[PDB]
Amino acid sequence: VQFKLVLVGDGGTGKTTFVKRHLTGEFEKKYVATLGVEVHPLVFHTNRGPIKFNVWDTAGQEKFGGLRDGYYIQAQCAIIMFDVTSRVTYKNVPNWHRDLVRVCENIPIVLCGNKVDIKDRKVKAKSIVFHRKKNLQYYDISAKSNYNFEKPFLWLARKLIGDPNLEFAA
Amino acid sequence: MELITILEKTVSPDRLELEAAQKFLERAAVENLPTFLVELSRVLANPGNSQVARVAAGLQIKNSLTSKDPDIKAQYQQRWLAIDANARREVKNYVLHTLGTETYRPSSASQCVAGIACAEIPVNQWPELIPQLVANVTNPNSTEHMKESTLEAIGYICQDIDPEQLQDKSNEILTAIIQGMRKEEPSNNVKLAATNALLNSLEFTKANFDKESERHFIMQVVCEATQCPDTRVRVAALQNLVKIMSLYYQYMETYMGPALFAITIEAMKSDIDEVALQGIEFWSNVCDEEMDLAIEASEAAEQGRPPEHTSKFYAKGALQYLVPILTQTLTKQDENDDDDDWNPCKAAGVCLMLLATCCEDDIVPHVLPFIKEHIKNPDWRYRDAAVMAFGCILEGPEPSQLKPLVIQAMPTLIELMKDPSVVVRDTAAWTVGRICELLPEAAINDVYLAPLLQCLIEGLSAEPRVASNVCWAFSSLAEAAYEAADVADDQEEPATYCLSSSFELIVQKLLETTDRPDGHQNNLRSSAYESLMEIVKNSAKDCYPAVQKTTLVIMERLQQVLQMESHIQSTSDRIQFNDLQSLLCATLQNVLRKVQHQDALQISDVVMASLLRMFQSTAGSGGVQEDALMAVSTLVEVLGGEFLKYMEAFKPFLGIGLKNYAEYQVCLAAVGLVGDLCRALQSNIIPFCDEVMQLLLENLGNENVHRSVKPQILSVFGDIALAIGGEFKKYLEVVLNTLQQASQAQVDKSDYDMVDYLNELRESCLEAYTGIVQGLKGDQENVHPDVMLVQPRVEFILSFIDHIAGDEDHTDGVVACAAGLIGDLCTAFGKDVLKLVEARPMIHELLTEGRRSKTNKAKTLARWATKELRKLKNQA
Ligand SMILES: Nc1nc2c(ncn2[C@@H]2O[C@H](COP(=O)(O)OP(=O)(O)OP(=O)(O)O)[C@@H](O)[C@H]2O)c(=O)[nH]1
Ligand SMILES: [Mg+2]
Repeated sequence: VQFKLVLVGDGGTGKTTFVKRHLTGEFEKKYVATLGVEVHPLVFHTNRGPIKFNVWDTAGQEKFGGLRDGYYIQAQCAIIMFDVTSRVTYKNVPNWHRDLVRVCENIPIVLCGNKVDIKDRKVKAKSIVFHRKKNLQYYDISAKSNYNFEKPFLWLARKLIGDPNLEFAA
Repeated sequence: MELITILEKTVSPDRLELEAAQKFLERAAVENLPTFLVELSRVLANPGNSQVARVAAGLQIKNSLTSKDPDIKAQYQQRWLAIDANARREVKNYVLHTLGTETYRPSSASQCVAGIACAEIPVNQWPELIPQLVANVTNPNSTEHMKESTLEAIGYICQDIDPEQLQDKSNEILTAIIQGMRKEEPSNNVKLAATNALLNSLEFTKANFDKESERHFIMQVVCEATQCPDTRVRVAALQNLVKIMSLYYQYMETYMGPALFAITIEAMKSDIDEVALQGIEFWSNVCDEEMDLAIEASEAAEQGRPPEHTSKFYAKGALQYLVPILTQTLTKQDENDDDDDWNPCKAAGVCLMLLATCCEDDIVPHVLPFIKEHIKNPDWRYRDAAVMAFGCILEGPEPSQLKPLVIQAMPTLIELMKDPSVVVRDTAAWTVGRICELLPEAAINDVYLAPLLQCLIEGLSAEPRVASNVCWAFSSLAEAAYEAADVADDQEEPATYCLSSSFELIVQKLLETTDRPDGHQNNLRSSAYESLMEIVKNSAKDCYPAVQKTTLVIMERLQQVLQMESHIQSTSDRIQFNDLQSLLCATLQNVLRKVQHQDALQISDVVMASLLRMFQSTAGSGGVQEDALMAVSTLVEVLGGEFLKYMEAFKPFLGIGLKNYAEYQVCLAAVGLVGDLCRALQSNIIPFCDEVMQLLLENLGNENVHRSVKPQILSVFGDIALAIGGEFKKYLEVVLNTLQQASQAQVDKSDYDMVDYLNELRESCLEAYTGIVQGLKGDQENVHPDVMLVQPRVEFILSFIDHIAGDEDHTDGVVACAAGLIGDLCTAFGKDVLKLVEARPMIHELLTEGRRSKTNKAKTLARWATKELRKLKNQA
């Protein structure tokens, strides 16, 4: 049992870092630009058997976009990740949502405000109102301090399977 | 080979296969655009092709016809316009014939229609698309898929294109939308597509919305569509209502009264999660727009003008029906519910907080009887709803009114901290934390502070979800008591305060909370460390032996972390070891700023030994090398001039940190360490100054460097110059040349991302020049021969600050640093700086702006610069 996930956002807001943190564990510090796309499977164990997410790590830069919207074919779940420390990463969230809904019909989308371990936040939690508008799920996340680093996958597993009584029995 | 094979290859999750397909598509696009686009259009229009290939070809045409960057989008549009008209005509014919042949629920060819239309319509080279779409939608013989695809294409066109192109023929577009949305449509999918198309086109039809009859027709059709038996159509119609109220709030006064209120109240009362969530979000959006209009009206009243838009207070008038419905929905829960589940209960709580912030004291009497009725309800759901409402109404009302209520309810909150229900305990701890945040004087009350502290230190042993808000309440209460301290004192620290009677017990319980094996859950260990750092930062001097014992415990824990380098076995043990390193180093940074100099003198040797061991463990490139640098910086700030003993051993690690530059945070931390070392050591950093200046020169140009790194480098250029005085003349010319090259560069002023970057860069340039002039001028004597080397650079410095003052964005820091630089140049050169300043009239305007500026330091520096200019004017 596995699903297909698309991880979108602006240029290196934390997507590759979050994927690497969840995959192996090590927090990569250098900013390495993603060349087109990265396919990294993530494994989780629940109380109803293990699952797998194929996280399509898309590129947030226009030069290295590659196929761009062509990675959204037959997507089953979506995570829109943006840097809290940069406001323009949040301002492009409706564009990524628009590109998601024009290729995906009825796919649940989870917002993720990444890198909240920084003491000063340019995008406050009050101002994040896009998840309210499109009935989306929002989590405050951080790949460095492990703040809610398993919550979005938990919500996506609960939504796709249909069992709210599902817990990561790690 | 065949294009269909590559188009189907574009979806496989293989890296080499995807790269080969992407390279083939890129080469085909570069080699010959028109034949490639014709082949793509012929592939898309074929119904016999697979769905994946058709959508891939459609997205290929779209992303070869448009892009997110507006300049690249315009370039691609002009490139499409450069194509011969026959190939474009064939592509348009195939794309238009593709509509209605798609069994896919989202239309793929509609994106192609929008992308082609956004280029063709401003040239008016395709004057057949709108009549074709109108005749397709309005034809009763049209199929469901054809109507859906045409409506979706209409919505995409109206969203993507500029509104000043189809303004003349938008009436037929809205007629088609209304015809496709009405109740007589048999298929629900067509209604859903029509509502989504209207949702996209709501920003396009503003000129049509200005007309009264069309606005009335749209409102009537949307209100009719809100009553659809299908759930998704109701959700889409409610979203349309939300966007209408967001965009057209000035025209809802005629329609919200008799029509919208009952529909939205019935949506709120619905047991369906989506419809109730949409109604709650409708009223939350009403509150958001009303508070934005209130902010606008306040700003207009500060300017002595009427506001552009006047709110009519819909939520304030509808509070009487909003509050009981919200509180009734607040009773909907389950025994297994997360905090940020975003159910209608969480939405109702957020909407209650928004209503409180929007309506101030008008929400208190409508929600107090619910609390008084259900504060002792036998069912835990109603007590949970009562305490959640009491927590939510804290922010926004005047705290003087809330003080007797929270004083009365404080014993009940203490009892509910020991409630058998887990959710009631969680919400009670959340309410206590919000009490300590918003109304701090209620928490520090001599009647109930001791049972409150006992309940808090017992809740530190409770579940991690409780203990997170318990420690957050502890930190906020420590801040509140510290601000409530210093009764007379007139000192830098209070002698004693309210938590001094149990500070040792509190810090012991926090240290035991750190060692909880379940501290990984709900970020309990990080929250406990943050609470410990906040309470040791906000502590009095009578608790100092407890601070010293805590520092010794942290040092011993760091030494235990030192002794487990060979204990690294798995990845998800060494990453927790790295997290412990970061937390313990931040804890050391927080506790070392509070300890005395003499007491930290004995522990500084062991601290430096620990940091040197961690640097030896992280000698190769990076590893962490971030928290340890600021730990060394805090140790330097503690010690001062006695740090020079360890400088010889610290030289290679600082050299590695300066040579690395692959991480912006690590380089920034090393740069700040260099600045703090210069401040602490004065002229004792000269033997290392040549090496660190060579490293800074190597990292100066270095075009693959993050934007925030360079201003810090200029700031420590100024710091090094000010620290070493006249010894900077060895590299003064090269530093001045590179600073001139950096200051000559300028970025765009349109996007606001680089506005703060250019402000910080200019502030750092002025700081660097200020430090150079202050170093070369000496400290107490008259003008020096060292500043005569920078004498021809005064003209360029004043030209650069004239160019800065020409820009009108500004901040306080740039004007303050400019005034300091002007004063230093005046004191260093006399009448020449005054004459060159008088040559540029914008400098006086910038100084007047700085005197106008509310920052005390900036105004003081501007006044000092003006005084120096006046003294130079009166000199001769
Ligand atoms: N404070 C903090 N910083 C983070 C965290 N995660 C990532 N960062 C920073 O953000 C950068 C992330 O880079 P990427 O994730 O690769 O950028 P991207 O969004 O994937 O886009 P690409 O450039 O295409 O790879 C890192 O270099 C880190 O410096 C975090 O959890 N906390
Ligand atoms: Mg990336």
